[PDB]
Amino acid sequence: LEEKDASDWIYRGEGGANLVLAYAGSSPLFVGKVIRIQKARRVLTSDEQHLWRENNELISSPNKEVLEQRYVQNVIIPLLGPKHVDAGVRVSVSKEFLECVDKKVTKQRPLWRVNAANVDTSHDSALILNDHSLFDCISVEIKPKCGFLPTSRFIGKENILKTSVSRFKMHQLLKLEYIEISEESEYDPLDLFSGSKERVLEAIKALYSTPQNNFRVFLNGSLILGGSGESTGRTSPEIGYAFEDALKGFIQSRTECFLQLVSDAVYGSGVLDRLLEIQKLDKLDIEGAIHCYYDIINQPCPICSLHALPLDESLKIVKEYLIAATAKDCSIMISFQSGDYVSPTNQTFDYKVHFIDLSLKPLKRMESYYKLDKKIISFYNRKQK
Ligand SMILES: O=P(O)(O)O[C@@H]1[C@@H](OP(=O)(O)O)[C@H](OP(=O)(O)O)[C@H](O)[C@H](OP(=O)(O)O)[C@H]1OP(=O)(O)O
Ligand SMILES: Nc1ncnc2c1ncn2[C@@H]1O[C@H](COP(=O)(O)OP(=O)(O)O)[C@@H](O)[C@H]1O
Ligand SMILES: [Mg+2]
Ligand SMILES: [Zn+2]
Repeated sequence: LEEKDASDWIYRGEGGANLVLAYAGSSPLFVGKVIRIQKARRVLTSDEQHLWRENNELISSPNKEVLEQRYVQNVIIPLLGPKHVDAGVRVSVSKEFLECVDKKVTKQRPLWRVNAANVDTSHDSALILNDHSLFDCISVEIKPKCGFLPTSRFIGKENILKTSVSRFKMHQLLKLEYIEISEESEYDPLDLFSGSKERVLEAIKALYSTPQNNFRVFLNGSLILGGSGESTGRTSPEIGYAFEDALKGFIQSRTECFLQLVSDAVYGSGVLDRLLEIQKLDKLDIEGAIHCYYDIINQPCPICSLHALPLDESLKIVKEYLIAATAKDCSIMISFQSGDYVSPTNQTFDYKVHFIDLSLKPLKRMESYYKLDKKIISFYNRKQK
């Protein structure tokens, strides 16, 4: 892949860690593909090698692309089944390709995403996945987050709100406080993962209203609702109307029909149940896991029973924490086009559900995970009153 192929890629979005471009070309090699490119903010550490030592191919990975590839394949797939997970094929890229591509997209990237990161033009590799906004095609991206309450004996007396109130809902307050969002989200993950149909519908309405970085809709691969590479403001009446109009033809009628159809899809695919069992791989909560983290790296625990545990035990706990970290921050894409089908307008739609962004979380991140958790609850406690 060379500098001149850069033209054949168009901006599609990004998260904290990767840039994503869809193919606008004619090449059979790349039709229906997106290209996923790692960013450098501004291979495995010794402790990681040991943590994930159970998979040897995984920890001998030469670069980060093959790393995520094997992670998903060897650690995640066995857990979520391969029907909705794609580990993505690896492709070679040149420096001038990434540089040029990076030059190209800056214009459509959000400002604070540009301040924080660019493309890591030092990588000689990049991941090619299937464009899930392509089966007319209406795809929907959901970022569910953690859909459960912690229950740990390791959550302090001073933190009696963490077993009652979702981490999402507490985080909304902090986000708002640092001018990262404009108004509190109506979305509640507990509704989405509730495994009740009525309550999934509730969550999907809630997502439509205040989408933030949790909800997005694409027509033939182009954003029609939701922020581009970022969070977006509440859906205003102008937004409502233009999204409504973007629907014509697809929903024979429209917005409420669409949300019902999304709700029925999610629910009847039970794709969120399996995801939830993985998230729940966080059996102790950070307030528990962090102690094990300090044993692992053989550092005296600054935070101070959990320490009386065998290394292998401590290791599996921090391992599964990170694995749940991954499930807690992945996303789901559901493709729609007129056993996996959905049905007033009398239409029946086919649909496909995929997992995206199953990224391996850096072990070092256990420290800032604890720092942030600490910050979330102490800000939520203060507020009540
Ligand atoms: O810590 P969280 O729960 O806020 O999750 C982060 C997400 O924030 P969110 O609350 O969804 O707005 C966050 O999303 P944004 O960057 O805020 O769009 C990232 O996806 C981040 O992962 P990473 O930086 O790409 O490795 C996420 O970090 P991890 O928890 O996966 O390490
Ligand atoms: N296979 C795919 N099909 C369609 N869109 C995708 C695909 N992979 C990524 N994207 C788009 O690009 C965005 C960034 O993807 P993601 O893998 O979440 O990046 P990050 O690792 O930075 O969080 C996603 O939110 C999604 O809309
Ligand atoms: Mg993601
Ligand atoms: Zn400790």
